[PDB]
Amino acid sequence: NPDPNANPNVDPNA
Amino acid sequence: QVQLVQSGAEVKKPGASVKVSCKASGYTFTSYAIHWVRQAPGQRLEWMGWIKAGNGNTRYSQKFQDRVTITRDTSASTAYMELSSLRSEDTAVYYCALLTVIRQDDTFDIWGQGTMVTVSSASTKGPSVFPLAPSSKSTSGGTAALGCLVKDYFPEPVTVSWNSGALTSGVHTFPAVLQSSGLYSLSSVVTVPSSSLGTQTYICNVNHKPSNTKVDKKVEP
Amino acid sequence: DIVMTQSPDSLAVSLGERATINCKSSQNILYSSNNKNYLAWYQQKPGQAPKLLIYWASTRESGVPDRFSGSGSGTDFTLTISSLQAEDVAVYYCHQYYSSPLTFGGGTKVEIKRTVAAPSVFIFPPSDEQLKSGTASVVCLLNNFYPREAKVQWKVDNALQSGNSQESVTEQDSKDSTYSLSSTLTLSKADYEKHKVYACEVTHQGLSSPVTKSFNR
Repeated sequence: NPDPNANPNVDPNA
Repeated sequence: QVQLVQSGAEVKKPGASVKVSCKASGYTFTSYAIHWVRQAPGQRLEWMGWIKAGNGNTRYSQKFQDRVTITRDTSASTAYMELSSLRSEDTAVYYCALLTVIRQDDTFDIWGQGTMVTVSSASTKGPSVFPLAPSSKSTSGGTAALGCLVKDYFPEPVTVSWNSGALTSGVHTFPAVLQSSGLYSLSSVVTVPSSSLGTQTYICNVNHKPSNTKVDKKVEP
Repeated sequence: DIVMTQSPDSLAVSLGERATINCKSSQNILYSSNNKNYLAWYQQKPGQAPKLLIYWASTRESGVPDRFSGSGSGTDFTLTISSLQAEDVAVYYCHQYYSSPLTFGGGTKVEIKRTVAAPSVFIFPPSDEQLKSGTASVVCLLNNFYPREAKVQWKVDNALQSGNSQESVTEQDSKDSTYSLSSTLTLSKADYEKHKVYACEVTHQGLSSPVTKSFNR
């Protein structure tokens, strides 16, 4: 799974 | 018009510390995460860490996690990066960036202009500017060269414009070279019609911010 | 830690032909839960900060020309520039944001192949001003030429100089794709005034015979 705190600026759903 | 604006170039001694500011304007400062990315001479982009500008919370790369400190001041819309126990390998350009702000409401990506940090015991020195004078005489080709030699400065960089930014076409500002003496030197040239010489006015604007030297030199044939 | 490996490290194509840049992640960066590959492409032109072109491996950033397209999936990705413009000269990076730490590739320097162009040669004597301070800097300029390789030889009263000069060449021009070169010869004032004829001799692919620019002190 992606680490969603790799870059907090990324919203993975859009 | 979303802008990130970093503090000027610095020279710091081995083992010392450096602090680089990153002023972020044009958007809600607490909304996004500001990252710090550096790039060594001839080397790749290297992520160092981010800070959530609202939270104040951080993540640092493992490589830097015992040496780097990222802070923010919301009232001053400013992020800061501090790097301790400097080594010459840390000589680099440091950037702040709003990296990949991905949203359905616009995806954007915005970098600072970058900050040159030189790790060196050597002193700070302002450059001398000398004219690179053209010939007013009329040739079978019709074009003259002119310029300014920007000589004996440390650390990098220097910035050069012509006529307060009015003259960009034809301009060549060369990468500085490190002289045997330890000081940098570069030249900035431009090619113009020979007719413009006696009439048009040419001034190189030289700014070396680590020594707060600012020189304007009118170059005459 | 995901490492990013790009190939080739530099390529040179003539204007209007495609530039193909490849990038591999050491691990998968496809998220099967949302079917998105966590890859990005940046173009970084000399003196400037990187600029985003592509995200989610294949979505174009607002404002990016259509000749820029990204493809691939999982662990193999490619930046394709369908018709290389003069101004596309830069180093290009791929970038993963699947896992922390965020990492970039090593860069692909993308440069234009074009026809030969001889340089324009100019020689600058040192200013009187500088000579007050006891040093002499003689500058030879080669302007907007191609290919990049050039030979500058300083001759002083027709004696070939060695060890006493420094060169620097600009990046490739974003309009006509040429290069310009500086050669600076530095002498003490005493070594300057003991000679008369100062000359740089330029050899280059564009000059069937080398070009000598000269002055008398």
